[PDB]
Amino acid sequence: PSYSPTSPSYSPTSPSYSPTSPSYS
Amino acid sequence: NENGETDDNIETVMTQEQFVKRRRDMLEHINLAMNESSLALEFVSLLLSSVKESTGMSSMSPFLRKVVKPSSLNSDKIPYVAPTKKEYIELDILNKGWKLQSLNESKDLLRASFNKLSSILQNEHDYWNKIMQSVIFKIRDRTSGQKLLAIKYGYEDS
Amino acid sequence: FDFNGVPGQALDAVRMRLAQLTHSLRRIRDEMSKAELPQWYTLQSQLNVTLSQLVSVTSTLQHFQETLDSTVVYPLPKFPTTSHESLVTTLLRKKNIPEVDEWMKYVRETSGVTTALLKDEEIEKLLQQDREITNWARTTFRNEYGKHDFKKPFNVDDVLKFTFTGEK
Amino acid sequence: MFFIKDLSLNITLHPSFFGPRMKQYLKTKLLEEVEGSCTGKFGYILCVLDYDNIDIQRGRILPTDGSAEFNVKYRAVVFKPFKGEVVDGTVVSCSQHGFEVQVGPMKVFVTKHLMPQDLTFNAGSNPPSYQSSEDVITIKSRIRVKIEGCISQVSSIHAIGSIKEDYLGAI
Amino acid sequence: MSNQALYEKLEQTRTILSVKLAELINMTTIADRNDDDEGSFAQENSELAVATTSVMMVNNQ
Amino acid sequence: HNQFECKGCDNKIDIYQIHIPYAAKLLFQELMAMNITPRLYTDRSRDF
Amino acid sequence: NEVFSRPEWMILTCLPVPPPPVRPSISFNESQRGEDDLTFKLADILKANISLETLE
Amino acid sequence: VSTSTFQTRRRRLKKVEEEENAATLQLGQEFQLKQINHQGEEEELIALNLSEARLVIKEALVERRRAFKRSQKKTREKELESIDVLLEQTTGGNNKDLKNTMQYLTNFSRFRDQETVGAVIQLLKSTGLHPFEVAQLGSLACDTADEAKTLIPSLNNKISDDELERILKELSNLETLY
Amino acid sequence: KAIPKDQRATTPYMTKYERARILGTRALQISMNAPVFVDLEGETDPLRIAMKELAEKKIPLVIRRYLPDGSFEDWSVEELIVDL
Repeated sequence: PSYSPTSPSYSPTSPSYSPTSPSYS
Repeated sequence: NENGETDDNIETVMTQEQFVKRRRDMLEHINLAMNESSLALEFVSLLLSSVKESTGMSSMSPFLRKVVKPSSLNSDKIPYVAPTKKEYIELDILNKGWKLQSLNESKDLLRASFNKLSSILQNEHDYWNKIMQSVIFKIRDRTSGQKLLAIKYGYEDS
Repeated sequence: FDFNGVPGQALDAVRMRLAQLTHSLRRIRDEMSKAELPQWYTLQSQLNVTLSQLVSVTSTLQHFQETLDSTVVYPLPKFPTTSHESLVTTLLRKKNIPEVDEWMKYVRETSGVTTALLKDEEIEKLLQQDREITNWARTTFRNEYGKHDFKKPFNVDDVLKFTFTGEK
Repeated sequence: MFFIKDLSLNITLHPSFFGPRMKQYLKTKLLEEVEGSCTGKFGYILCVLDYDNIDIQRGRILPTDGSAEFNVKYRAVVFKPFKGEVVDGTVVSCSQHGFEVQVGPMKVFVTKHLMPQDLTFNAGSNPPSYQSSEDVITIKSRIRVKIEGCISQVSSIHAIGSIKEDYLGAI
Repeated sequence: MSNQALYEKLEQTRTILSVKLAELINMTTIADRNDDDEGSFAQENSELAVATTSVMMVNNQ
Repeated sequence: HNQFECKGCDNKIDIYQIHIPYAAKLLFQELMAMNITPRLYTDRSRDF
Repeated sequence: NEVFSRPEWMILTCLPVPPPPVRPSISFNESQRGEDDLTFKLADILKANISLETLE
Repeated sequence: VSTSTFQTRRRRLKKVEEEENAATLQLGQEFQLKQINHQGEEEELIALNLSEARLVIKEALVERRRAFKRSQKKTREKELESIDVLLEQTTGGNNKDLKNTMQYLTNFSRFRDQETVGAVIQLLKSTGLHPFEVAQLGSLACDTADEAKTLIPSLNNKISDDELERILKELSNLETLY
Repeated sequence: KAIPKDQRATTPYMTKYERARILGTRALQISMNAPVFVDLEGETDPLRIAMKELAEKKIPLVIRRYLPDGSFEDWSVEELIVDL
């Protein structure tokens, strides 16, 4: 009962959270 | 003085591009934090485990379509110890003095432009002095009859 | 009985304050878009001032179970439905810092420290404590401010009676 | 307790009011009559809800007279106290007989005898108070009362109540 | 009347008194004041949120 | 004092007022004295 | 009818006594007073009653 | 002329039984569990905990002030002054009952914010408990499951001591820090 | 139960009794200082005022015409033909 429904926004296009360095064998 | 302080408190401005771009900045830079507080609402679905948890979960429409209660943890009270006891943690508390210092540097800067902002208000102190130097008809216009615009002055015929 | 009671003791408590900071931001975000008119500089400070307050309670709610939660450290296993559409899982379970971490460095490097170790560092701590003690001096000066305290001429009817009858 | 109740009141409007501000006067007269009102059947009719959607319906004609009669169907917040209801309230008056407690719209009175034996009347105080070994009950004190019974009295409902039983008394 | 108008001013003054003090005192806490003494009741633990106290202090105070 | 009561019914609430010729008030009191009940109701229950 | 007219109610056990409006009295001159025939008839009922009560 | 309800029952000649009103959950005919709204639909009794009530009235008087100005075109101690001002605007003023009610409500409400009253309302209406109890549980601050079961005697076997004591904990946690 | 306007079957004409009662009622109301819905072209008698209001069909009254079963048809004085 805080407000009513819960505000969507879900996002994978954001800045980024993952890096990358163990690509090499 | 009060009127002029109220003017600065009216957001008021006549800026083209200047005023325009700035407010767009507010939109995007505020929106970012709004959107990231929504990751905060996604930790809500992360509970699962309870009906009141589902309630919190439906917070995402994608939760509405990602049924699972999904996640689980174990015990690293040891890792809590490491967070607290690390030489790194002692050091990190230095990041506390460091950000706080630069915040105090900001604070100093803000504080000084404030007295100079009170100085443009001394132009007004002078205006009031000018008015002190040199009819008490009380009127209201712009209709409405209540609030709107209300002021006072004299006139001629009598 | 199959699977487990994993974690999330005060998780509900985080969610609540996670929401209120979401709820106060979200509403400001909705208005932020009607840049056609800004709500009254009173109104925005009422919403953006308790909207910042919301994050203080949400800031603290994090520390209160702060031993408990970094210790809990749950990484997700789920329905393989989570595995399709992928990323959402990378996204939704990920901790980082944004472009943010960078002015965190600007700030860290803004301090007077960095690689000189323990003995000289312990000393800086005692020195900062001395600054807080010189701040007590504020207590002394506050005492000086020394500002604390606490918060018919007659009968109308009878006059007339007289005028009419000479009753006095 | 404290209910939201759907109710309807018949109003008899004189022809002179058969102008466009008719609904406006009806909605007004409704509020004059119903709001504040205290009945036995419904208790205190405190506040009429949803002003903007008060259903006026079509007003019938009372034949020999000119006037139209409408059954104004509305919805409001009511307070109907009951025996057995445990309520919190502020002391208002206090005498050698007991003390009255204000519970929203109504006053609930506590008899010297409907309190524990330890609590005794102290006349020698400003204002007069009830004194226990530990407690002091006076004009401003907050008390939790158990309603023993109600009397539907005109434009009000009054009640007798105890603070003798467990978990009752001062707060 | 005049009284009610003044009351507000007095309250504002009290508010002005109580916040350069919070800027000073919170400065201590913002600078981080981790205590070897167990009795001391100010906290700055978690990363973001304990230096966030510094960002909030700025805007608030 | 605006008190109403019909003891025996214990009804201090469901009471109405009516305008009838006193001779009928009489007739009704008379029929009562003679053990007959001429119960007067302000609503209907039969239809038709 | 089980509510308004049970046959047990036909016989009289208790007697409703009508109020003065139904049987007015008049007080003329301290040695003249007029009572209604019903007030007479009632008094006989009563007297006859009080009598039979004492007998039983 | 006085107010009537949706309860149409035909009391033909047969006066009484008017069986006593107690918290054996035997409230009036009027305060029965199966009510009927103006749209004929059978709807359950609406009981308010004084806070849920405070908000309702405030909301209604707020919305009324709107229409009253529209038709005219052509910190608790702080809430008390704010409310006493709204009453001067919308209410008949002769209605002193609403004034005391609003003051009592402002001084005795356990939950300040609407959000707060939203969770209270959820947590409770899931127990299956009858609207009266559900209100008294929201409006009476209890610690022991015995405090609750003594004051709200109707509860007696309706809830586990532990289940009620679990609720009483998450109720205390919601109380707005006045 | 109330018969819909589209299903009304009583006379489209006003009965002698209806007209006598409307005139009686308006005159009574007019006499009890009710608002008059017509220009009184010097008129002072409330019945002559009533007659005038009915003459211009500016009487805001409705006839609830009861049928022996209990149902009814509502008719406006504006809509009733006054051939009397």
